[PDB]
Amino acid sequence: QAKFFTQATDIISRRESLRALVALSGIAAIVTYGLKGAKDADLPITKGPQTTGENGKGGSVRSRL
Amino acid sequence: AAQGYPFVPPSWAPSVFVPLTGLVLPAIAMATLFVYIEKEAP
Amino acid sequence: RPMWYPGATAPAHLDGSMLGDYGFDPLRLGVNKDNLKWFREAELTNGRWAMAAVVGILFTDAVGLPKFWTAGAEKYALDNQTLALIEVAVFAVLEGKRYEIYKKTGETGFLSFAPFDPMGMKSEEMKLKELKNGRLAMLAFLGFCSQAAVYGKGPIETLQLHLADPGHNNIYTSSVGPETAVTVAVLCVLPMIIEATKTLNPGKESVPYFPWNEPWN
Amino acid sequence: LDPQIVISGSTAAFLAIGRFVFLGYQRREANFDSTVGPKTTGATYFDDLQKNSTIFATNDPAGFNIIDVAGWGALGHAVGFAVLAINSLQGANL
Amino acid sequence: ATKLFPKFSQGLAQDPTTRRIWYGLAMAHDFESHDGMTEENLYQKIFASHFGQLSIIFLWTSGNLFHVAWQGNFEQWVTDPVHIRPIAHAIWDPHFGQPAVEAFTRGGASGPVNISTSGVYQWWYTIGMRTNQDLYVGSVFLALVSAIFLFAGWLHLQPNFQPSLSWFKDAESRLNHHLSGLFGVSSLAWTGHLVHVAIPESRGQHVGWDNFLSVLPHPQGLTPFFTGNWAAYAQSPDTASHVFGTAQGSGQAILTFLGGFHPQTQSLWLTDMAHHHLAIAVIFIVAGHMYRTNFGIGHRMQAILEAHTPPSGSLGAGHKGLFDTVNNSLHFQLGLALASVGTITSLVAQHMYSLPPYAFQAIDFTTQAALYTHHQYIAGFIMCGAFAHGAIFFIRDYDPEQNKGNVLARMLDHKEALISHLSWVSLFLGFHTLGLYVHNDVMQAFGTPEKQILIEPVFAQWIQAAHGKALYGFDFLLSSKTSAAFANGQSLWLPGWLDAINNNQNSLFLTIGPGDFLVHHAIALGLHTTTLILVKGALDARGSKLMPDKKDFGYSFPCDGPGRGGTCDISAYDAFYLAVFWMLNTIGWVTFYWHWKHLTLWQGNVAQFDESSTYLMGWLRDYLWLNSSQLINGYNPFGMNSLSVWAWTFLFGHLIYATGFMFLISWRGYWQELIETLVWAHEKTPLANLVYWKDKPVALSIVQARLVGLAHFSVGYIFTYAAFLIASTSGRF
Amino acid sequence: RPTWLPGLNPPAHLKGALAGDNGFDPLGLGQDEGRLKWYAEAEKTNGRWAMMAVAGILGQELLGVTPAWWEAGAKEYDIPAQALTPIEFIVMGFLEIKRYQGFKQTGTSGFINSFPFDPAGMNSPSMATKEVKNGRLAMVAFIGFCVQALATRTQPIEGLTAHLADPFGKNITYYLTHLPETL
Ligand code: CLA
Ligand code: CLA
Ligand code: CLA
Ligand SMILES: CCCCCCCCCCCCCCCCCC(=O)OC[C@H](CO[C@@H]1O[C@H](CO)[C@H](O)[C@H](O)[C@H]1O)OC(=O)CCCCCCCCCCCCCCCCC
Ligand SMILES: CC1=C(/C=C/C(C)=C/C=C/C(C)=C/C=C/C=C(C)/C=C/C=C(C)/C=C/C2=C(C)CCCC2(C)C)C(C)(C)CCC1
Ligand code: SF4
Repeated sequence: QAKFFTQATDIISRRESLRALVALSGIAAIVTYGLKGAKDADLPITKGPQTTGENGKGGSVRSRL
Repeated sequence: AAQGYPFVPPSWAPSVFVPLTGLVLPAIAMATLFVYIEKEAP
Repeated sequence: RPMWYPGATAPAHLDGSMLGDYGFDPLRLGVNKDNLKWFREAELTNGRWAMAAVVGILFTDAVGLPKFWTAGAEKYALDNQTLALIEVAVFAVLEGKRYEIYKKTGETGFLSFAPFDPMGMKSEEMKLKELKNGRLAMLAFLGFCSQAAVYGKGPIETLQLHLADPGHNNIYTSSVGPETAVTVAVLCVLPMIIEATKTLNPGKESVPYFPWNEPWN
Repeated sequence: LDPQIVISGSTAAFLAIGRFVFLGYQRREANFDSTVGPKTTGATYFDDLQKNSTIFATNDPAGFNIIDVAGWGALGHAVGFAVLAINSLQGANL
Repeated sequence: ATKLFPKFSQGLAQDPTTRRIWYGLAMAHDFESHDGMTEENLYQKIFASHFGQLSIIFLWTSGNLFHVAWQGNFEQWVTDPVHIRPIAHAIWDPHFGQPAVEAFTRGGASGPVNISTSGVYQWWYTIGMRTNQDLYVGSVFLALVSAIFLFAGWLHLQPNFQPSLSWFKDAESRLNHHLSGLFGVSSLAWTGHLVHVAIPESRGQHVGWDNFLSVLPHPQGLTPFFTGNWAAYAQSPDTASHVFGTAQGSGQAILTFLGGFHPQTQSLWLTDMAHHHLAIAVIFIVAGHMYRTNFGIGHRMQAILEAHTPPSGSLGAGHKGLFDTVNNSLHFQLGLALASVGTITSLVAQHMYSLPPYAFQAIDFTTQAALYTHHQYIAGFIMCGAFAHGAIFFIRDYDPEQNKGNVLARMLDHKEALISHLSWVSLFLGFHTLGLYVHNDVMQAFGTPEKQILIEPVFAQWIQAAHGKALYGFDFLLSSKTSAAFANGQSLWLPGWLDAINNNQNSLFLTIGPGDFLVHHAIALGLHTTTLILVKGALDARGSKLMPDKKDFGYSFPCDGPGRGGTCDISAYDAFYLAVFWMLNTIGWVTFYWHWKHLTLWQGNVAQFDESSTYLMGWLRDYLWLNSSQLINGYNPFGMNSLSVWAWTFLFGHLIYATGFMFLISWRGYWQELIETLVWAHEKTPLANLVYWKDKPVALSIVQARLVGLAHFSVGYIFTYAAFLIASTSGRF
Repeated sequence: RPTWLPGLNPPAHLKGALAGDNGFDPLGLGQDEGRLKWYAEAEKTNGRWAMMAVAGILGQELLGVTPAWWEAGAKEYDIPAQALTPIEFIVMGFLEIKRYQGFKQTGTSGFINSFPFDPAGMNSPSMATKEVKNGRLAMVAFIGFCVQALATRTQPIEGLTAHLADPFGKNITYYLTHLPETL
């Protein structure tokens, strides 16, 4: 087990290399989150309003668009 | 790029750049400026 | 030695010791020397795979075969998942031995042939030719995918389209026209900004304030 | 209204009072040079941008160089176009 | 050991604590307190920093243009600009619920968006933009301009371009050029734009880059100009039947002198705007040929200053020695600049609402409110900084021997009179304004509104009637039909001016009553007291009887100890600090008065202001409590609407303000001992003492936490009022 | 030396060692020794480009080209402008990058690698004065071309023949007015 987990961390056992992995994996995860993941999570910001919205009710007095 | 005036951003540009600017660039910046401020003069 | 733009002064870390050193590192990604070794091995590996991929896409589009961005969706003798499984399984040992050969030698190798050299034609000239053709092939594969993304055609049908009307069938008359035009313009005028940086600070190298650069030194 | 006549009269009159009337006063006032001496004592290119690098020397017996004529003719053209504008709307208030 | 972050200060880089980080963040732009800084290097770093600020400003405008062009509805807004809302940008918030997406879908958008209150829509529509492509191109151009300025800031830091110190100290040519080219030729080019592009685009004719060398601004091009027949350019103005953006009742004139407002936009004409910037251009170009340069003619400012010594020395040595005082002091020039800039920002605010320049403004009520409150708070902050830097001048740059007997030393010689008289004015105004307000409050409480001290502001009403407002019947100057001032301008600005000032539907010289009296005197109280605090800090910046060696401690020092009775908040920095509170209160009074007067005007209910503004429960109930109804119901347990963001922001500012109270009331020494305990707790906790700090945890210093409390306070103040303003105005309208 | 103004002494920073020195620097921009070395080559380059520019305008209108010189961009060629701009940038960037690196060393002009270019043996200080003076003439004449056709006006030689047809009726005073008649 020690050999496994010493070998599994060899490529990242340095500061700059682990920061490179973090940067790569996180940029990728967040970019693919914006591209597919927020849609797969069915976030409301991805679905849109699915209605008319608060367009015509600009104000109680002047119902602007 | 887009029809009409080119250099219109895509539809997915907010979905990418809002997470970037808010999760990534602040991470890079705060890490860099942390390693800078805790760095010792030789 | 020649440079990436005429009359370019190389960075202090790209002192021509390595091959293909045209002094190109405007972002100073190769300030660390071990990072530079890893990046050289990565350059040559990305380039080897892009050489094989460019020649493979060429051989595929040369004959009546599915297009390279749709060839994955065809039906094969194995299932998708077992294909990926066996691929990962054999590349485990392959890339492990290659990483071990990098850690031991500093260059690539197949499994145990530290220098995969059946026919002993290894030279610095051949190393430079491999590096140059690999860079060229990375560009070529990027172009394959890019002018297969704008059009629905692969390399050579798009080449024949450019040959049909060179002035009207080019990258500046497609959807990516304007951005490539402005990008090329900026890249043409850039080296004079860089040369001003070199001129008005004669002999003094400048640090571009990047995280990978450790600019506080 | 003859704009040429008005503007030429204005410019010539202002140049005449600038050469014959308001030249000695302008030469007395323009030369302080008592405590207000040089602006600069430096030697760099930005210190020479304040120095009279070019002295416009004229052959006029009173020293009416190109800058004096430029300024007095600018005032003349200004007052002439003012007179032409005030007449252009064919009226005056008081 | 010694750290690396404060490259500009070696005393901070050796600090083992967390004070290094903060003080290096807060001493970064005090270039004259840097290590190894010379005067020339100071001026050069400031030059480069100004270039950077310019680049940032232009990038900011490019971003506004880009987001309005991309995520906005400008091509849709120009069609129906009285009923379509301006879109600032779109919202991609992954935290949104479905109701929030359903709610922020405004202005005809396909998704959540923010309704712009910045007025950029009206401005860009007035100056000739009708297309999203125009704003795209303008954004590209301003980003290129920002790039140019950034490159120039790098360039003028280079050895062969690093300007000399005397080049910065050269004031005559800088003034000549910044008066002619930067001010008058800029106005000339803006007049060229108005005439060529904005006016014809207002007349329906599209004039772009592709045809502005092919079409004419006037049917008789330049013949009227070169032959002095300049009235031909005021030939056919835009009629009162004119509708903006089309050629219905268009007109052909380009330089008119109509005065007043366009009847359809309720805004200024573009033609007298053109004539305005033309006259301004000529006046500023003639003004720019004043000071002495390399050509033998002009003035030397030192001579004008030194010659301006009155007989009887009623001013002492006059202005002798002031040229070297202003030239060699950057804080003096900065304070003059901030004074002038804040005063003209107040002018922008006071004039942009009464004389609204941009089309379809005055009908976008939230835009007017945001613009006024914005520029007024900006002005207040800038004007506080003016006096702050005047204090820093007195400390760091003032030489008493080079100013021996001039006006600037004469100020310090009678500083006690200035401070005591400002204190008297503030004291009288506060006593009496609060007394009248409390009196009217008690009279309303006791059921007797007829016993209030309602003083009719007849001086301001007399002024208004001198301007031609016939509501009061002074019949003085321009309301007097049989006067000279009336009869002379009648072929000019007057008809439009009187049609615009006698109309009570616009903000041009609103009618005023005793509530206006009382609140203008509150405004005087705030101004006089703010400038009392600031002037006092500036003059006692160098010394007091409690501390005559105050200049030897700098501008911002914590205190002089508990000795001599106590010396807390004795610096000039702390005087500015205490004045920021009174400034925020002053501008809050100003903007409350504006917002309520205009909320009652826009609702047709000016009687509510004329009745309720004379006592402070009117201001509480009928303004703060009444108009909060939709704001705080932005979200309820039943649901939410688009005002929920402003509700959340309201509560946000209420949190930040109160959090500043924590740094404002509790002081350092409770917190340092608390942090000592927490240091023990961290050093003795197992599995967590493994992790240790590199910077020693200390409490925020005295000056630092003063600044932090002031910043939390100001941010909460500003955010709370911005939320309330935008929500109470957008909720109704 | 014959100066730009009679009786005017030439300034101290302009010694008569350069090519087109007439003592004309009423502003004082040539007071840095390195900025003058840049301004000299800038003069020569602006002047060479303006020389070939007026040559190209006069040659375009001497021959039977379709549009005016100002309308020549809005025209259908074999290659679109959006495709001509980047090719131009590549080629001219090559040429001018090679031109600067070649002004850094040896401090004089040149084409690509030959600094100075001079394939023929025609380099003389007299020829330098000729170059600089005809180049200043060309720059001012090109600005005259641009503003002489500032609207839809006459082309250069066409305007010359129009001035020669009526000297007292076709001049600056006629075309600064009558501008509606031109458009
Ligand atoms: C291996 C390099 C290579 C080569 C030989 C070509 C060649 C070609 N490309 Mg491809 N291309 C490349 C790289 C390359 N491209 C890359 C890296 C990209 C991604 C940006 C593209 C993206 C692209 C698009 C989107 C389009 C083309 C098109 C074309 C054709 C017209 C040229 C043009 O408008 O594009 C100019 C190409 C660029 C600006 C990309 C950079 C090219 C670099 C600088 C290399 C240039 C060649 C190199 C100096 C020598 C090649 C080696 C050898 C074959 C002689 C032509 C067949 C167009 C076409 O065929 O439409 C009908 C088209 O629409 N290409
Ligand atoms: C043209 C304008 C101008 C210029 C050039 C300067 C320049 C300077 N000022 Mg002056 N100043 C100005 C305007 C200006 N100021 C104004 C408008 C005010 C009144 C507000 C002041 C008040 C003032 C004081 C009281 C002092 C200075 C000082 C200084 C010097 C250093 C500044 C510093 O410490 O940087 C670093 C500054 C900071 C890091 C600022 C702190 C952060 C601020 C408060 C913003 C916080 C907002 C927050 C982030 C918003 C979050 C929102 C979110 C919640 C949604 C420098 C010479 C100092 C000096 O010279 O020392 C002797 C000094 O003591 N200035
Ligand atoms: C509601 C809060 C409030 C009030 C009323 C005041 C009031 C005052 N401040 Mg301000 N101030 C405040 C908050 C407040 N401040 C805050 C939060 C700060 C930030 C720390 C400051 C910072 C500050 C500075 C830095 C300065 C002032 C000054 C002043 C005085 C200005 C002169 C004036 O208007 O006299 C009118 C006075 C009043 C309206 C208050 C008295 C109230 C009534 C009339 C008194 C009698 C009531 C009653 C009969 C007595 C009952 C008592 C007993 C019998 C039970 C005045 C006492 C200036 C000063 O002292 O100059 C003179 C000054 O330099 N203040
Ligand atoms: C240092 C050098 C290292 C080299 C290592 C060896 C690489 C070997 C690559 C595969 C070569 C197999 C080709 C055999 C002859 C086929 C002739 C033919 O008619 O093809 C015909 C075939 C297509 O034929 C199709 O076959 C399919 C198989 O299920 C289906 O049945 C289809 O119906 C049929 O049409 O063409 C190819 O498959 C060529 C593809 C070659 C590349 C495959 C991907 C490999 C990329 C990674 C390589 C990894 C290298 C390390 C792993 C190996 C380690 C020992
Ligand atoms: C501390 C100090 C400083 C600062 C200060 C300040 C900040 C001040 C401010 C001030 C101010 C802020 C002022 C203001 C003023 C104003 C004025 C002075 C006004 C006037 C007006 C008038 C005069 C008017 C007239 C008229 C009328 C009435 C109306 C109509 C028109 C006419 C014109 C007729 C400095 C830095 C300098 C330094 C020293 C000290
Ligand atoms: S600031 Fe604090 S420590 Fe200093 S005198 Fe005041 S109370 Fe005492």
